[PDB]
Amino acid sequence: VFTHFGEGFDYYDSQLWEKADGWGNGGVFNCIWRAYNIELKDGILNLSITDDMPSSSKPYAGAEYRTRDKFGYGLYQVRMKPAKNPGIVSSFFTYTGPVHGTPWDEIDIEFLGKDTTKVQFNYYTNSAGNHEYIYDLRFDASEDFHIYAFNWQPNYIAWLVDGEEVYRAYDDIPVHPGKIMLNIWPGIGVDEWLGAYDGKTNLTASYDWVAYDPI
Ligand SMILES: [Ca+2]
Repeated sequence: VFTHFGEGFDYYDSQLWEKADGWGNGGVFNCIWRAYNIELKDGILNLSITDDMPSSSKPYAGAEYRTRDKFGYGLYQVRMKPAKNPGIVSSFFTYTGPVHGTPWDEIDIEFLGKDTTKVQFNYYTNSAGNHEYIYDLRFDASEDFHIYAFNWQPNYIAWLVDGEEVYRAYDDIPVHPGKIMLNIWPGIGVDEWLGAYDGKTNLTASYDWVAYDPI
């Protein structure tokens, strides 16, 4: 049963959100997620990359903040300001995966820190990705908060920036409802895509609010 969802990041409510803590995604993600790199202050969600704890398997600690609940077709909106640095990604995306008994379906707004005048849109449907599209913003997303969105329908996904649609994709669209997830992370083995990360300290992607409306 999907219903309006609104989140202002005023307070952490463990029934609604989950601070990812003590696992990483592996592969190209060169960090473990730490609940301590999530901060809610003055109504802004701050997700940071820092140096990880001494006994971590990775050099860096990221943050990922994720809804308890899952969401279906409709309009997903974020008001956010990604981080700028080579070799990192600041994200708003939906995700479900084999662990939850479904195919890996996911829809992505990724800000490649190497160049925050661009956004990357992408989606995975039954694990099949390779739908990358880089949209030129003609502003620097790292300097101010802006509103990014996708409207996910059975037959397409539309992405939008500051209220206007800028890209639509038709091919093999995701099916299974997913959690909303926000993250920031440094990459490894992907110098071509992200640039090399340079260990620059205390990068923060900030998020003013998120909304979902079943339409
Ligand atoms: Ca807010």
